Amino acid sequence: DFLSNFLTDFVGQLQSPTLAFLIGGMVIAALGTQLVIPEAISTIIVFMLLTKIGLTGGMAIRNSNLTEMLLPVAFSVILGILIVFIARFTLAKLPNVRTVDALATGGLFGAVSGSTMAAALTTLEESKISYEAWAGALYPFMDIPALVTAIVVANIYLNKRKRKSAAARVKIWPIIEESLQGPALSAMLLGLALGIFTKPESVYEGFYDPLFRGLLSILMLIMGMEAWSRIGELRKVAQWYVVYSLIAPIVHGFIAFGLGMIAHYATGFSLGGVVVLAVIAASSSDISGPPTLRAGIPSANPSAYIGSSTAIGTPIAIGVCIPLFIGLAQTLGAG
Amino acid sequence: DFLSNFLTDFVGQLQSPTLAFLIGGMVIAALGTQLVIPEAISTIIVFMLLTKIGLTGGMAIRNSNLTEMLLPVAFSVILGILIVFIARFTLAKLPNVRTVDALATGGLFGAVSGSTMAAALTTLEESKISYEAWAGALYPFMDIPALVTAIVVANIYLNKRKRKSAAARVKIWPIIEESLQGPALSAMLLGLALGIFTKPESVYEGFYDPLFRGLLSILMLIMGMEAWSRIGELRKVAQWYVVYSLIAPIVHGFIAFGLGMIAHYATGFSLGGVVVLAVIAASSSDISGPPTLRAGIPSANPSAYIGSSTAIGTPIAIGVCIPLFIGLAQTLGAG
Amino acid sequence: DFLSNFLTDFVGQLQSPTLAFLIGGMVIAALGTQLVIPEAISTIIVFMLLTKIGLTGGMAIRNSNLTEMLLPVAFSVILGILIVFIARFTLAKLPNVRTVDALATGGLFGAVSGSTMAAALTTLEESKISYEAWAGALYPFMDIPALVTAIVVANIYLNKRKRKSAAARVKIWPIIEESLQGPALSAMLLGLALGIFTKPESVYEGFYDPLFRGLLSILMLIMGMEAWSRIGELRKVAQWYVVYSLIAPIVHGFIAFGLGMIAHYATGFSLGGVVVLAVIAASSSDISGPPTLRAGIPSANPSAYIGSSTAIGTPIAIGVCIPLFIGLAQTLGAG
Amino acid sequence: AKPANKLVIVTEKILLKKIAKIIDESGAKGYTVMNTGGKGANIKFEILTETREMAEEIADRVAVKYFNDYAGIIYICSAEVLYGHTFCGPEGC
Amino acid sequence: AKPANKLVIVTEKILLKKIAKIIDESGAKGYTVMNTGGKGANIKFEILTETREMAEEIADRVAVKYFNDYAGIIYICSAEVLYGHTFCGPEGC
Amino acid sequence: AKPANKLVIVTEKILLKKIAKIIDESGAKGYTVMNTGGKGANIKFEILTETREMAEEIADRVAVKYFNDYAGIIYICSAEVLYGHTFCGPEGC
Ligand code: NA
Ligand code: NA
Ligand code: NA
Repeated sequence: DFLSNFLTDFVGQLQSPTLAFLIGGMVIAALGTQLVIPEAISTIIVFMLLTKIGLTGGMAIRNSNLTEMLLPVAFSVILGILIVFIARFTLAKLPNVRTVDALATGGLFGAVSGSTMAAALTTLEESKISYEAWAGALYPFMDIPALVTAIVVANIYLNKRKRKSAAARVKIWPIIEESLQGPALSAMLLGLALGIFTKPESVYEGFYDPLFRGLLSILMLIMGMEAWSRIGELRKVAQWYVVYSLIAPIVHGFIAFGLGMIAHYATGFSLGGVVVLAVIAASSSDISGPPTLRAGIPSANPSAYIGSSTAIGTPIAIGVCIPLFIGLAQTLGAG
Repeated sequence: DFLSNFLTDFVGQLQSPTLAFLIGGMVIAALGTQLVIPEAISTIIVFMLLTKIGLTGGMAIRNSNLTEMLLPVAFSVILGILIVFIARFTLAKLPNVRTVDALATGGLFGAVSGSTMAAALTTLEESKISYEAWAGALYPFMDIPALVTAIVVANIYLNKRKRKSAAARVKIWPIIEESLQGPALSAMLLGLALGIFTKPESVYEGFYDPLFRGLLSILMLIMGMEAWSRIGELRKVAQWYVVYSLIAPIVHGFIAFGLGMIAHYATGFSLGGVVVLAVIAASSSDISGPPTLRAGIPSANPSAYIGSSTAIGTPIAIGVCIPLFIGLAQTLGAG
Repeated sequence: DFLSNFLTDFVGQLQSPTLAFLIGGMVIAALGTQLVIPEAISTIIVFMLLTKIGLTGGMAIRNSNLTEMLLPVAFSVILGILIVFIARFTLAKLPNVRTVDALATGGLFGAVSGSTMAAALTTLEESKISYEAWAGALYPFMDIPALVTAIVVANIYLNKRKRKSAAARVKIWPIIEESLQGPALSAMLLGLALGIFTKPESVYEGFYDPLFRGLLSILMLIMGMEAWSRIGELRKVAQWYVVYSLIAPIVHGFIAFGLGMIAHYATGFSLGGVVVLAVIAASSSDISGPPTLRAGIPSANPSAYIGSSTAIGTPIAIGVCIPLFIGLAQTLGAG
Repeated sequence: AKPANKLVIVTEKILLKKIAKIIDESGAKGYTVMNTGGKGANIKFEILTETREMAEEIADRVAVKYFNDYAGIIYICSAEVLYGHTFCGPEGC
Repeated sequence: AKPANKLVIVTEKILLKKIAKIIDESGAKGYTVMNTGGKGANIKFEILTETREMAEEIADRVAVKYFNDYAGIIYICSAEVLYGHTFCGPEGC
Repeated sequence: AKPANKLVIVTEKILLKKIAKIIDESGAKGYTVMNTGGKGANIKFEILTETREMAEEIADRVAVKYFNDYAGIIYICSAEVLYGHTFCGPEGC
């Protein structure tokens, strides 16, 4: 990407409400406010953000070729599975990093964050760049393999520390069906189904769309607050986790942008559309994943993966990855 | 009504956000989402929906004759009392249907559902049909006799099973004053009093009106979710309750439309206005009634009346009665 | 002020949503509704109201001289300290009025109520009168000295009842730093910092501004409900408290308006701007203060100060002080 | 450090005020209501009583008036109060 | 006025349904879940058991299946049931 | 299956962090805070202590520092711990 861009975009986007509200809640939390956005208000912000994202996902699916979406969906899946394996051959193998810890931290970094995706969509709009309106609906095709792969490559490493310790079965369907029932992803699945079959244009332009950026600023405040709380969790686990939490989201994005960029060539996929894939990739599960991984990989230490994903994974894919991969797609615009 | 209408209106209205959100929450619930609209968010949706409905109720009362409203209010009352008696001579008298059960199920079907009424008002607007703006304020004149009649004809059947079992007093004012203090009905009573005496035009057109259909879509999702949960409650009581829950709301509406239609003749009451009476009639208490009936008719089994009213009463007055009684008023429009 | 004004303004403003919602919640509460605005909904209304108030505070600070604001800030402080001392030489000294009680009741009447301030700003807008857009940011310069002075003149009277009872140290920084971390004041501090440094114009005009008067009407309902509950608290303490709760907010305002009016002369401070100072002054802490005073003055009886400030302090600065000090600034407009 | 009874009434949400008023009349010092839920949504009173005759008398009233049509289980623990002005020594204890 | 055991399981939020189902199978009458939090956010079951073998057997299952990787403490009180139809005399008691 | 004390502190909402810190210092293992309310809104600590001298010492500190101006009752039950790693046998028990 252009340095003259990623700098412009960054100091620009750092002054936008979306990012200004992330680092904003990061510093009132750092000054120890007794401020608390109620738990009830942050689950309805997620519902709004995700029905809205899903209503247009579904409304623009009822025109699209379902050939145009073919390649981005398969790349959407292959990243989710790959990212877990990268955490397996490049962090699990370091000292004081229990593999079953890194495999869960890879399953959160493979999994998606809607609030980071949402922060990236209202940036692309805000910056007059356009993207497939079904690009949002890539999100679940990554959120679920990544979680699954982490759970299944975990409950394999432990079935290999079993068969080795003696010489001297994981149900996948239920977890990708549990993943599909999560509130966030269900909010999407409902908005998607509504805009394919019903005609929710009325309530979208009068409710779900007007409030998207306003409730996102709150959610972005929330997510930079809950990003600071989890920082104490990182001292308790290794310090390799801090290096991964920093550089993994800039690596995971490029691998996506590279793959993404196989369709400013192959099937026409937009430069906005690959920015959405790259930013989906870099994001770190935050809310949905940590329960799904507490459950399928229980020996995993939630300081390792909940502290990596929420304290550094999210503030970097919002603060640094959005203005970097908007800036890369933007340099691909010579003359 | 015209078959060519009730079909058109139905497949049309089934694609509107209001109904699309009811059957929408019916199927994500049927797929077992872990999705939950917080309890705090659904009581403020009720407050908004009902202050809004009450602000115009009260704002158009400060012009109206209080003669025009005379006949619809007295029919609004007579249906609430009658419906209870119909449940008494036509369901209480069937096998495996304890009378004190049916009398409570009649008091919920006589009582009103605001969210069904609200779903019917934003349909009439949406379908360019007009209704008295004080038509909303009929709602409490039915919600309270019906509840009262159920409580008082119940605590009579049991005073007759007392005086019979020996041979071989109900305070009404407190219950219609408790009914008046319920949150929903109070929300209305406040919006009504505001628009008669104060001048809340400012905040209505900038807040209570813009969000009415948007918060109603959520409430309609909620109400089709809580409609599926209560379905297990029906297997536990008789199976006559399922036949009543289906056909009673189509009968209760016609008796209202017929009465309603005594004032496209007598006092000028609109075709929109009798659609509001018919839909008020068909609706099934859901939230307000079940506490008022748990209390005055305690020997009543809450599977019989809470499962009848919420699982089938509401999904039918929204799904089938609104497009049927919009379609009847619409056929009364020949040429 | 003109009697022909304060009467006009009053019966006018008593018909505005802001005040109509205060006395509105005062009478549904007086009729004993079972209505409850959830605790989660009233803390997010405070957040919205106070980020909004702070976003323009901060957005108009990035033009202003920081000389224009000099005199109103120092008067903003001197009132907060003075008001406490007035409660000390004029209520603490009466019978059956424990001094440590009055000093806490003075620290709530010195402290600010945002919801009263907010009710006064959307009145000045509504009544086509203009005020410095950083006038909101005077609020914390009073809320904190007053609370501190009450705590420090309290823990002095008790160190004088110690040194007297024998013959026969208060950490200030932590309390003005605790005060700064309160949710409400932090909500402001964040909105202020956002509009000085970042550019939150986008989300302000599309979210925080549209909902300000609509969420304020709810908060004004809330505040007239919680104003009636606390009335039983007044019978339990002296009856001098009722005289103070009535006349203190009309006295505290004039002393501010008089001081305020030293800058329709000295530094140009607007007639709208001194109405904001007078109304900030008259307001009575309500939410923020009572915890800060439960903690630093624990021997204080919360019936004396929480019942004075919330039951009569707030309904008078909204109902009577806003239309009286809008009317005074308005008479200063001869010809 | 005097002894007392912990009477627990975990019953239906509706009854809250109707049971809160039966307790208030018994001569009980105070009580603690929680929100709870369960199978067999809910409510839970914890009432500390000086006499056991009072903990029973309270449990007797709530079960005579409400327990033939509303659900709920009243069990008694047996605790031991260390502090509380309106109960143990008004001071120290 | 029969005696019983108050088995308390205060453990992690995740387990709610997985422990709620272990209790449902034990032959336990009912239970009461609370929301709680703490250090050492949380959950708390209160289960009343007729036998002590049941209160243990429930505590044994939750600790065999979940307590090597999820936190939580199972303690037993010893209470005394005055009323409840599905437990003490179905009537009176 | 070792025995312990259930120290209960049900007091004012304000104190939450000030009492949570008195417990943290006592040498207590952990605690459980609930939200509650009542007459005589509230808070409730449940603290399990090995010694009774600790359950008292905690109850002594909260009542020396806070109970002359804030309300609240500290009562002790006497329970019996079946499981919990940081308390009963670290394993089994
Ligand atoms: Na990802
Ligand atoms: Na009805
Ligand atoms: Na003040």
